[PDB]
Amino acid sequence: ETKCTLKSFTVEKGIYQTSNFRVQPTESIVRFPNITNLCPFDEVFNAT
Amino acid sequence: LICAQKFKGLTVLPPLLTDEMIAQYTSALLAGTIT
Amino acid sequence: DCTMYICGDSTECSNLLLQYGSFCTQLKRALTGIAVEQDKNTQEVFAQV
Amino acid sequence: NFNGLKGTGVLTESNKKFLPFQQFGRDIADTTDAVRDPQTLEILDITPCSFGGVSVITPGTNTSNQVAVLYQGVNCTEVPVAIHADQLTPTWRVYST
Ligand SMILES: *[C@@H]1O[C@H](CO)[C@@H](O)[C@H](O)[C@H]1NC(C)=O
Ligand SMILES: *[C@@H]1O[C@H](CO)[C@@H](O)[C@H](O)[C@H]1NC(C)=O
Ligand SMILES: *[C@@H]1O[C@H](CO)[C@@H](O)[C@H](O)[C@H]1NC(C)=O
Ligand SMILES: *[C@@H]1O[C@H](CO)[C@@H](O)[C@H](O)[C@H]1NC(C)=O
Repeated sequence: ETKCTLKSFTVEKGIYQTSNFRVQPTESIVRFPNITNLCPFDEVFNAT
Repeated sequence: LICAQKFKGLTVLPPLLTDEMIAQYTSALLAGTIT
Repeated sequence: DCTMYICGDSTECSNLLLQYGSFCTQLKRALTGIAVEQDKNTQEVFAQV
Repeated sequence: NFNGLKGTGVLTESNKKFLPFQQFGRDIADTTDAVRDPQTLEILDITPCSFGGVSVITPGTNTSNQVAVLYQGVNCTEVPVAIHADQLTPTWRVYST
């Protein structure tokens, strides 16, 4: 990982700071408020 | 709290010389000049 | 650390930061030199004997 | 995605006490950090993931290839969790415990 950050194949002695270079692409969730507030669609669509 | 919200990639690295070793440095300086 | 500061955890933001590239390497390396100079400052000020 | 809030993070149970009307939550840096679950009305805290980087202690590549790794300030009873070492390759987990 510190070979990748320096972009060199030989690294001298000392302390370095590496990048992340690691990944774990996760899933997603979407929570939005409870749906209740129904419509009078049944009234217009269903009748006699 | 002081450094809580500022972990958006910013960090405050601690000094390499701690406060007690600097105290011994100053103690040596003061113990050499008085003798 | 740029990948954290300039934008939070996000794949495409880092992907497009790759195009800019070396500014970050120059910016991180700019601050480090400062930190090492601070340590050297304290070392040379206090450690005479 | 809560109530039109877009972001990335890890959600955990929180401790702050809101008001009956207040919903969001903002920190000093003016970013969302606490969000109330729309359906069941508790409070969840948002924390960053993916610890950005570590510091490797290595000698010259002339001598050898064994290295040490320093974690910045983290108490290491949870570095297997903080690093998320479970998903790492087995080579990394040598330096994880
Ligand atoms: C490895 O050793 C050679 C000869 O001793 C030297 O020229 C070179 O700089 C060294 N490389 C390091 C220490 O990374
Ligand atoms: C949504 O449904 C759950 C389960 O029936 C219920 O407990 C909750 O109260 C509903 N949402 C609202 C806003 O009432
Ligand atoms: C209308 O009536 C039909 C048959 O009775 C039923 O299947 C349907 O669910 C009702 N509502 C709508 C909106 O069509
Ligand atoms: C790290 O956590 C353990 C477990 O709570 C605790 O015993 C230890 O003192 C902690 N270390 C520091 C430096 O606080």
